[PDB]
Amino acid sequence: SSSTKKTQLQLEHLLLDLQMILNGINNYKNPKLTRMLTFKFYMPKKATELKHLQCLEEELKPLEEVLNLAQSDLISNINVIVLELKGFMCEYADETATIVEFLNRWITFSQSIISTLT
Ligand SMILES: Cc1ccc(C(=O)O)o1
Ligand SMILES: Cc1ccc(C(=O)O)o1
Repeated sequence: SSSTKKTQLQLEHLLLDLQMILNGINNYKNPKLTRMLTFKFYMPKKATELKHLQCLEEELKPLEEVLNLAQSDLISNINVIVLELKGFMCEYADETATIVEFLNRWITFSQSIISTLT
């Protein structure tokens, strides 16, 4: 179906856009990266369905704000995608995580859903 085809394509863009952010952070010099790792992200208790993307949506502004602060367009792609994919009350885990743990969680989420559509 057209909605299924669009969904798979959007998740693929989401996955790659998240990875591109992570790659960029991984390219920070060590002292800068060390400081970036002090920032905390809330994490989904459960993330197995598109509706769970609400847990990502609520952290997109913090994500983009810290990236901007880190430098003294990918987020815009992600914003549209997450909004449209999610179409519910988000449960968060008790413990927060670093930007690296946060991005890896949502990259893994994206691949998991993609693998149910291939
Ligand atoms: C990365 C990629 C190439 C083609 C597709 C797709 O069929 O969604 O995805
Ligand atoms: C991303 C983000 C928002 C707030 C924080 C923090 O105080 O660690 O980190």
